[PDB]
Amino acid sequence: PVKVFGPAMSTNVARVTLCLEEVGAEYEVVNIDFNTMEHKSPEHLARNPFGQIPAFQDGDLLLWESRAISKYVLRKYKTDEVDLLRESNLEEAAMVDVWTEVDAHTYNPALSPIVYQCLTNPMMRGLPTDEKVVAESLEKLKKVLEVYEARLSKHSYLAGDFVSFADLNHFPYTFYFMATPHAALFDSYPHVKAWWDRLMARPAVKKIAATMV
Amino acid sequence: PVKVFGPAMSTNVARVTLCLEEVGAEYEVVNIDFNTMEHKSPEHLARNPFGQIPAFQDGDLLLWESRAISKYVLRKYKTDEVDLLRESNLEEAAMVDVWTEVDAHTYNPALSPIVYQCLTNPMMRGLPTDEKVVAESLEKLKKVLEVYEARLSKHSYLAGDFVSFADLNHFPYTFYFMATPHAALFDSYPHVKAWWDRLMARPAVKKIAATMV
Ligand SMILES: N[C@@H](CCC(=O)N[C@@H](CS)C(=O)NCC(=O)O)C(=O)O
Ligand SMILES: N[C@@H](CCC(=O)N[C@@H](CS)C(=O)NCC(=O)O)C(=O)O
Repeated sequence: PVKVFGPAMSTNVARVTLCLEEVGAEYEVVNIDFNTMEHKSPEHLARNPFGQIPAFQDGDLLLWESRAISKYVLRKYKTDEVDLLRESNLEEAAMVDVWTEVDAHTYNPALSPIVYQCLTNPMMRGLPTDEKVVAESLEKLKKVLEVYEARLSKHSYLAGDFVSFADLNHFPYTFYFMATPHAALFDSYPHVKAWWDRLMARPAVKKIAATMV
Repeated sequence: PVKVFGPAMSTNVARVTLCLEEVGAEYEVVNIDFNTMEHKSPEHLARNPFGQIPAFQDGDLLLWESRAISKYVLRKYKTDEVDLLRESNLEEAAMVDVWTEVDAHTYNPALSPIVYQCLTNPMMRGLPTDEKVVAESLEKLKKVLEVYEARLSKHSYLAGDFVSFADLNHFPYTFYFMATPHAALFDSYPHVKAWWDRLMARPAVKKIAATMV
């Protein structure tokens, strides 16, 4: 098998987790304890020089950074009935690259603060939640989902009329947003709600969402 | 040719600019004025729905997000004497993916604040610079370049013993860091200084660094 280092709870781990469950590869999730500073430990720095989760072992190959790990997985285990990067078609490719990078640079940075603040703060590491920061991040996110509604009224998926890495990347952080009080926000954006429910009801996503409780 | 929308001054534009000058493709840089809010204008939203620079036109193909644009360019114009993504070798590939994503998630976020604050603030948009934020970002960056020195003592480039996209990604923001008072920081990190000067003295980089003044 291949080894994935981090808690399953973790969103950046779920990212990699899912990409394996979509490509029906055999894998083990070796946990890492944050309370024990296991991720700063010397065993882990031999995987990730920056001592963050997740990392990845394929025999004598050692990989960090959830999106580089995911590409690598998807390229390696490419069936004809599962090409979620579309490297054959150069233009389909570009439109997975573009919505992969909307998640990392536009969507996640507007959404991730509402989770952390409404959820990681109180549930983990029990500090309070900042009205100032949740309120701002919502407005920021409302005007971002205006573009998603537009795109997801023309296409069934961000990339085109097919599931891609770009769809999957949006799964882990969005899944935790769905447990905040503000999860009814997506109701107001029906074509995005539609695309959500389409993702939620894949077999692979149905599995991994087990591993997030 | 192909059209790249944004000021050449711009770092995310330089990213795309360079990738074309490395692959000897024919291109025009159509400018966009920030003072006139040209990037929020309706012509531009037809390129980038989020009304940020840069965007990209290859005939009837419209692309945003400097790193997705760059992949697309590099894949498209792939000679045998210029494969800066290494998609043939799956493992070389992964090690361009990993250091591409170190720039976006670890390096840039520690370095970009020292530029913006020491340079964009006073030079552009004339507000002051925050000691609190420059001081912190340096410490953050010193412990990041400790990993770069280690990696660049084993290999000549981040990826392996070859120039890659991962090397190029580090160019634009680092080039502006080189004009702050703190540019002598890299002196303390000789193998990184070495790798810098190796990049600085390519023909393509020698051109694009013209287009950043
Ligand atoms: N953005 C990176 C890293 C994600 C990340 O930093 N993970 C967190 C999980 S809570 C972590 O390890 N934080 C602890 C630390 O960075 O010290 C990726 O692509 O995986
Ligand atoms: N990170 C994105 C976008 C970079 C970006 O946001 N560019 C700036 C250049 S100053 C911009 O357009 N800022 C104005 C705005 O976003 O409103 C990429 O991969 O190109």
